[PDB]
Amino acid sequence: TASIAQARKLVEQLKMEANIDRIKVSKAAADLMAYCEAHAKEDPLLTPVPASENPFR
Amino acid sequence: WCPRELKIDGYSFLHVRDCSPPCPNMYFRREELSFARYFIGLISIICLSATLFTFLTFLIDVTRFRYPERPIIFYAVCYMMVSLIFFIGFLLEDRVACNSTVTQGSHNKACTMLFMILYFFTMAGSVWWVILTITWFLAAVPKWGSEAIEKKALLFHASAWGIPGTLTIILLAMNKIEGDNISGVCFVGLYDVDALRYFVLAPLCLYVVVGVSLLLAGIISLNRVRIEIPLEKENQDKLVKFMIRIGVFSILYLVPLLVVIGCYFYEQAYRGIWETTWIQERCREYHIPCPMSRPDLILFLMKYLMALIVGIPSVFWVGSKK
Amino acid sequence: LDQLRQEAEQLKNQIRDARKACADATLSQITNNIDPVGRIQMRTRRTLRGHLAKIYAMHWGTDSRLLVSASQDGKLIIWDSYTTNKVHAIPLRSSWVMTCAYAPSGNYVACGGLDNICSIYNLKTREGNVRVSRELAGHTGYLSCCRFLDDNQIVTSSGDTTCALWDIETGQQTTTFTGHTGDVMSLSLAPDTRLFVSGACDASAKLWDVREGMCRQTFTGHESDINAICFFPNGNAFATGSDDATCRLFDLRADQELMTYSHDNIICGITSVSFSKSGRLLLAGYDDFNCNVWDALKADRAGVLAGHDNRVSCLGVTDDGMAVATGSWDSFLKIWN
Amino acid sequence: NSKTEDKRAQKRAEKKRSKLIDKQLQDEKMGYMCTHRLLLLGADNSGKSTIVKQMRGIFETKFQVDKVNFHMFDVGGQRDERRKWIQCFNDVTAIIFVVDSSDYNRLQEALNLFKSIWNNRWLRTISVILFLNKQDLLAEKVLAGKSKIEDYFPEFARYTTPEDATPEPGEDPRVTRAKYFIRDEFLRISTASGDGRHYCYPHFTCAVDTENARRIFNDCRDIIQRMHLRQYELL
Amino acid sequence: QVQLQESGGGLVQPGGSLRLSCAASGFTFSNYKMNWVRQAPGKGLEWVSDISQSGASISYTGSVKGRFTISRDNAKNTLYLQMNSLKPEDTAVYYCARCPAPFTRDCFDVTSTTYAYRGQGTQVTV
Repeated sequence: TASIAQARKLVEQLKMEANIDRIKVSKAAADLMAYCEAHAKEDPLLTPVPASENPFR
Repeated sequence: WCPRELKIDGYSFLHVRDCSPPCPNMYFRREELSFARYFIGLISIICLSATLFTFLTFLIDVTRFRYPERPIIFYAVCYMMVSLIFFIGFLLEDRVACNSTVTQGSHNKACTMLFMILYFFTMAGSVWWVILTITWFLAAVPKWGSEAIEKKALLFHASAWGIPGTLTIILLAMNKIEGDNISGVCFVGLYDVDALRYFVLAPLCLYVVVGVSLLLAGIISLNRVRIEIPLEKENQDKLVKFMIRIGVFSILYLVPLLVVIGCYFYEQAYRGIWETTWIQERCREYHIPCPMSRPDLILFLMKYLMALIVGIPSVFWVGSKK
Repeated sequence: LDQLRQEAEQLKNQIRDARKACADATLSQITNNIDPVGRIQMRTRRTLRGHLAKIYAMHWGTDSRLLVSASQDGKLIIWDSYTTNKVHAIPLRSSWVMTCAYAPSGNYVACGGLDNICSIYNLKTREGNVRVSRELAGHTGYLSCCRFLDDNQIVTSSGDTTCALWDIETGQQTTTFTGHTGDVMSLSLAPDTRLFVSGACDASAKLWDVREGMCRQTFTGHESDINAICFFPNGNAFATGSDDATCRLFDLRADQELMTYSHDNIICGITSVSFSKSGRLLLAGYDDFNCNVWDALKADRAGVLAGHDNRVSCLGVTDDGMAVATGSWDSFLKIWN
Repeated sequence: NSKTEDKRAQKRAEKKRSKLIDKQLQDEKMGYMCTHRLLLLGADNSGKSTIVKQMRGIFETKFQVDKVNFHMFDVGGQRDERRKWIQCFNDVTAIIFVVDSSDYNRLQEALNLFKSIWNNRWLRTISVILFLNKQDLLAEKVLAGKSKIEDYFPEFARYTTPEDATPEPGEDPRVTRAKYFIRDEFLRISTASGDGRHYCYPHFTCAVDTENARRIFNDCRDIIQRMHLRQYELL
Repeated sequence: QVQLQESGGGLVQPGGSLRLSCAASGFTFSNYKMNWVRQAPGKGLEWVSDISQSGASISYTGSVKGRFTISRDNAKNTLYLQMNSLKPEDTAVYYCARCPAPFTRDCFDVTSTTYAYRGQGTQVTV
């Protein structure tokens, strides 16, 4: 294509390689499921609430 | 003059006051009445069930019946009121209507409320068929969609219950309610010449003529499309079936109504001959001063059959069974 | 200019090798001991009818009370979810609206579409009338999604592969975000407002920060255009719905695709994507007239919610996670709980 | 009790405002559904502006014929990509597709665009009022003989004028053969997928025609009739 | 990630036979309609050919009707186009474009280089 567009693509691709700083996939999945189990108690859709609690009875 | 056994403590009989028609064999001897009674039972099961299936249809779902084809349910309920009235007349026999002379006038509650329900619901059923014709007219000629027809629907209700409502009450001003001896119900004008001619024949005739006119207008506006489509292309095998279906519906409702109208004209034509014949052939045995046609059982039974059967076509329009 | 593509391919291969080295185990076999969600049946609690034409977008706001919906009549109707009362019915000078937004504080409402103009309206007036407070121009293409940072700044994604941040009282753009090859179709903001992602028509979801105009990272792994996007409530993951009948959940920190939600039975494309408050439930509104709910841990279709006569266009979940609003092309808004 | 009375007063005020809004929407119902909306598609040189001239980002014009209103949209402010915003025009009653008959390089891409419009999922139930613009330029081009149809369409040799075709009074058979070849080329892909539902309405128009609005009005009447013959089982 | 690789073409004398290969990586190739689109020097984008998912329905531009042929292999995830008896105006840069929808027979591939689902193409010089 144009030199400017591919130059921008190359400089962006090189700039994202300057700092990457990733995390372990298994540890990230563990963090995700830990958040899901920690905040599941007050979720109004995982566990249905009685007609007094919700305003959409 | 006036027979002594037909006296009350004033009716319209022998054109003099305080005389009543007899009960129950003034014109028909033998057990023939009961025979006709049995026959009307053979017709009750024809009506009480048939559009009841339509009720079952309205007991299945509501949103299917859009307003251009909705008033059929009001027609069905307004004639099943008549059906249950004839059924309770069958149950309550001549006991409800013959205390013994007829139960004329607004004295007992047997004839009054029975008349108030229906006469009013028969007229309401006729007006509801007229309203169905109105909806067909407005959904055929000006091509109104089935959402801009309901906005005037309340106005149609103002003509669908108020118009019978001002007629089911105006007959009570002159106290023109009489019981029926053949079946055991109460109605108007069974022994008058002006109570039934000016209050039953005129409204039904007006309703019939306006229904026929607007339905012919709708069917010719649909015939416009029926001639527009196959001239260019298409097989023309769908709307023709629909039009013959609506034509069979129209004929199957309108023919019994015209038969009822003709029978009413027969009654008004030969009521004078019938009462003169009664006067002549029941004068020597009743030692009343004597001053030639007899009524027919088959056609009165047929007229009652027509008046009870006009609720048929609402089971016609239920379509294929699901 | 072939050599530039050569080192582009070299760095692409390096990225692929690094991604292969980073991942060894997927989330599917990690989560096996977790008990499933269970069969959930959300009945249609409310039906918010009254729109003249098809609805495209809706938003909830911080309070779980007032919806706003944009329809092709050119009407933004602001509803009340509790009592089904139309609080306002703002008309538009252009009937072709495509998105709407509701500010975190109930002051401003936004709209835009094929007119390439973002219109901002005040929901307060001492004169007592709703007026066009601001018109925002500078986008050549149609506006696909607008969202509010605060009462001052608004970020809008347009049809010319550009996401622009605008200052309301200034009236001009402050920072543009370019780099997408196709039309961006969805936009989601972070709970901490620092970052936001844009999914485009090239199976690419680019993560940006609202301070400087840079793309933090790109996410790829879809097959068709991305029609919806939504962050996790945690703020470290996001699920994208596309036309390839797949909902893909990605992780920001891992710079990788996490999980796929799809079935061989489904045939249409996802139009709308949203989460619950806890984040376990992913509600995706499809084009087959229905919506599907999924668990974000085991990809099991927990339930199917129907009741629309056309394609589902917009899905929303309140900030307290109380109810789910669905808006289809049959002019019918439905509230589900 | 005073606080409850004030709360009920505010609730009834809100209900009154909601009823006023609903009344305004019901008032706008008939005005919105009375109008017919049309979308114009074509090339840059297709001349999609000469269609209505006497009654003349987004280019919108309104014209009324015989108590029927027509909005007419000419969206051209967007980019060349069409697969996304063309889903917005689903409630329109017709699509005016204007094709330059004189040009032959763009004829194939016009055919491809029309095929894509016909086979689209969200444009499946939209009828196309297909036009054939610039008849005079086509006539001069085909009588000049400098350009040949067979250079771009090899199937012109095995083609003849259909007997259903009604030629204009006074013309050589070559112009009729060419214009009806193009008409049949569009109608071949128009009548290949859509089983009823939507139909193509071919027409021949020039830059000096002064009655295109009448053609559009008649075709929209036919489309409205065929659409009303869809929800009802009559067809 | 979606990717399309184009191989073949080059300096070919007129009247020869030439085969162009397009290999698909990423998506499921057995599910997508595929188009062949050329860009001539000094002109705009123009459509050449297409092929459906199973290859049942194919079509060609009238300028290349009959001589061109198109085929695909879903097991190899690779499609082929063969030109025979070439005339010198066919010199162009060729691309295989994917039809961006799961189950359709129509889409929009003639765009001014802003399209996404299209490989880098091969330059055929004649």
